[PDB]
Amino acid sequence: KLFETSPFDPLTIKNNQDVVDKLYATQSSSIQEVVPTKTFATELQFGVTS
Amino acid sequence: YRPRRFKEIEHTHGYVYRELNQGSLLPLVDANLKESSSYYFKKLMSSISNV
Amino acid sequence: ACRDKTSANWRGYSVLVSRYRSLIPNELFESLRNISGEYNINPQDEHSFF
Amino acid sequence: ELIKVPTIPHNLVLIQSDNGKHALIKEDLGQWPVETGISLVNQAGVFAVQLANKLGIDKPFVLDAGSNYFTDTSFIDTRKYCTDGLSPREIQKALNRQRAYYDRPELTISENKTLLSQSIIYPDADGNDVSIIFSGAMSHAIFTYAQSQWNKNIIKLDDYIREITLTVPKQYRPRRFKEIEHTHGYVYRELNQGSLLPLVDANLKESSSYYFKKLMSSISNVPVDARTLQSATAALAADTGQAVNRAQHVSMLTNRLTTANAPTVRAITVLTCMFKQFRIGMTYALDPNIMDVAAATCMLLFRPAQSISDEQYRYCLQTMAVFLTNTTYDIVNNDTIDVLKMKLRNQGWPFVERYNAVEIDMSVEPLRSPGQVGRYYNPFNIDPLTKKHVEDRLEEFINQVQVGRFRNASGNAVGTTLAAFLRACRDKTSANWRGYSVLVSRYRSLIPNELFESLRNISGEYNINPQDEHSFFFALAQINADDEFIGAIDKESAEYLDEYATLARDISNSLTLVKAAFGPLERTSGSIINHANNLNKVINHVFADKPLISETMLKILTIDGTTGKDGYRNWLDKLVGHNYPVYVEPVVNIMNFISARFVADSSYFGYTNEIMIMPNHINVPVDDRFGFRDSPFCTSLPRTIMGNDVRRISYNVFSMMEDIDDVISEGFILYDAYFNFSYDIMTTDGVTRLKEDILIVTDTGNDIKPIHFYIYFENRNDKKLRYESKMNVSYRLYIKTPACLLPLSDYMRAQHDYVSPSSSRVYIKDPAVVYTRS
Repeated sequence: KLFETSPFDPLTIKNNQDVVDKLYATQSSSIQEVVPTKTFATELQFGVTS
Repeated sequence: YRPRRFKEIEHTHGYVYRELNQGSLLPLVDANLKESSSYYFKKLMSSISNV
Repeated sequence: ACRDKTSANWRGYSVLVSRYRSLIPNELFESLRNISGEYNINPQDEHSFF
Repeated sequence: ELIKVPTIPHNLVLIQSDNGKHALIKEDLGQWPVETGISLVNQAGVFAVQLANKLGIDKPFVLDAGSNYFTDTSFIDTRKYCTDGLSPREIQKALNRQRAYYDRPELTISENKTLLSQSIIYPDADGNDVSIIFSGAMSHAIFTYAQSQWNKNIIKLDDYIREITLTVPKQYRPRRFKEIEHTHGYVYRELNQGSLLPLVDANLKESSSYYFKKLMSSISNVPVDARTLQSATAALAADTGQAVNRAQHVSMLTNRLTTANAPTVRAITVLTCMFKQFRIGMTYALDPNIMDVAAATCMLLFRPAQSISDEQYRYCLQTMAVFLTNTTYDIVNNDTIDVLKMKLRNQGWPFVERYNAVEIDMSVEPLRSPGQVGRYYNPFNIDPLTKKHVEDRLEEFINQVQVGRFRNASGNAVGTTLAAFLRACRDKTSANWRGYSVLVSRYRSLIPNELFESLRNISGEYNINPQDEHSFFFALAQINADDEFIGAIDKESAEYLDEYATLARDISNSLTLVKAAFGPLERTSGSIINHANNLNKVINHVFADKPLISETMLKILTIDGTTGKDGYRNWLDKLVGHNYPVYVEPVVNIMNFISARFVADSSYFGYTNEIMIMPNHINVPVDDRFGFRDSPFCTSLPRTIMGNDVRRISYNVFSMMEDIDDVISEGFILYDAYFNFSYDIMTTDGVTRLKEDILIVTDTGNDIKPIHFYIYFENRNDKKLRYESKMNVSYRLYIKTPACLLPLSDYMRAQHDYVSPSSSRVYIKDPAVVYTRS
């Protein structure tokens, strides 16, 4: 078996964002290069609204 | 190494079906495996029993 | 302590790497030579491993 | 303890037919199953150990067969007839039966006297007894070789005393010996010294920790006589100006004088003065004070220069400069030794120099160091000749410190306090150096020169706190040697001797194992796999049943924290491909001899290297000396038969074959294998045939079944047996004639001589040449 847990099921997805979301859900099984944690932001701007 | 002998009847009147297509692994191999390499890595480490 | 432990238990890890290399086929290994990555390891994990 | 063997281990067996026409003599050494595809020398050694066990040869021994004799009734015959070996009466009876078959007259009186006097014991020139008896060739050769190898280590008592005369200490009482033990004393002692340097070099810190722990556990219990701490504190307080109302530096010095850890510092001092290089360091407080200066000065002045390292010297100088020279640690971090010395000397502080200790040579030779002279450092940097410190300006330096100004432009508080403390310490050391010198000498007599030059303190376990150092030098105790301490020390000396010998033996065994088992390593994988598997097999085998390695070696390897198997495995791996010399002990030579004779003379042990198979209708030259009917023995395998060469086939090719019928229709010589066989010589007459079939054919391959010959003797005029042999048996198997088989007619070749040493020799179990004092 190539994968102990499949990266994603090809039949379930319908667009590209579905692929992106599925990888984030199944990345726990994968041997991650950098494990996910709380993200740190360095730039943040708010534009005026209506 | 040489193969063992079958029965005499299977030698005089024996017929076997076979296929000669070895095949190739290129269709599976040829791809951008950047995203899918780590799952294969985990399966590879799970293949060999440790501890 | 780290030097003694590494000098005592290097043959086993070398043999393990040899077996893991023996598992992979040639075509897949040639394919995997195109990709590249970097692994981030926490200092505590490294010091515990050694 | 030598073992006196009372009887020669002959293995001759006389086999004679019921008719009595034929007789033969056989050597019984047993059948040993030998495998193929594996090396033969290893199996030869494995079998040689058991063969030596069978003959009573493996353990050290001497022969005591001289007294096994009797004398004849006739008054002329003064000869001593030996009772060992094949008795001449048996050969006489067999020959009489053989002559009874042929209708010849029985042996005459003169012939009987000639035969019955063949085995005899006669004296030799130097007093040994030579016994000539009927015995086999293999037993004779192996027994004689083992006798020589073990005799190589038996030496007269006077020679041994001469060899060990250099190492006897002066104080112990000489041991009187009985005059017999001087004229006829003999001792069995191995005199080769096995170097302990392999273990010490391979794992330095484990050995250092083990020896240091044992030595300090010994030293810590030395009785001492010490002045009261309160009395010394009162003396120092009176010397300076000490008052309870006002805070002072002398109060800081005298507020933390602890004698609790005095024995540990005493043991550390002995260790420093004992070994060639034993480093000790102190970690001072982050903010230095007068205690730190006192301790640093004490280390520099009274500890040996060899004990202090350059980094420790720099750290001590830095702390002193921080305290006394209005500076911080960050100022002098980049400063070197010379700058620190100049800075401290400019302010007037002269104690900025290390001082080399003065060596004293031991009166007697160090143990396990043949042809060498040992030395140890004198404690507290005091010259034994001058009976004072190495620095001859110490009083002037103390006066300089007294008159100097440190930490304050006006007022001599620090200078006076430090001068008083240093003067007190100097007086204590000058008074008490002698006992510490004696203790250092004695405890140096326990370690050899390899340990003296090799052992180092690298774990840093044995450090001294600054408070402990200044307290130890202020309230130095007088070392007192009691009788109980000396007796305990003698007991430990015996223990160390035994442990050193066991370590040497274990090292030699490990070197032999690592040379015989593991070969070179390579950068290729599969070689690493093979090495790992072989290492695991070796470790598992050596640790099973009785462990090969002694318990003390397991302790010293384990002291790090390993399981005992892991430490030995690591040490064995580290020893692969060494160049350390090793000594060939007598037992190794005996095993090598027996293994070589096992490889060469294969017929004695029930296996051959070529056999032949041919049909019954082809005549074959056979060894007809014995008289067997259809004898399966040939003097040598026929090179050519019926004018054509005999085909030779390897066992592998023969097994791989599929047309065995055509090649068996002519017969062939199988080789390239070790064919194990056995035979049962039956006294009666009958058909000579194998227990099992010659050959077995399987679809996988062809094999040769086990060979067990049923040998019967021959009566020529027997039509039934002749017809059965001619017609019933269709194929025959021929092997080379065993060398253990020997006809009765040529029995004189069984005569062999064994020499036994004189019975006047007396053996000393305890060759010690001296007695304990009390």
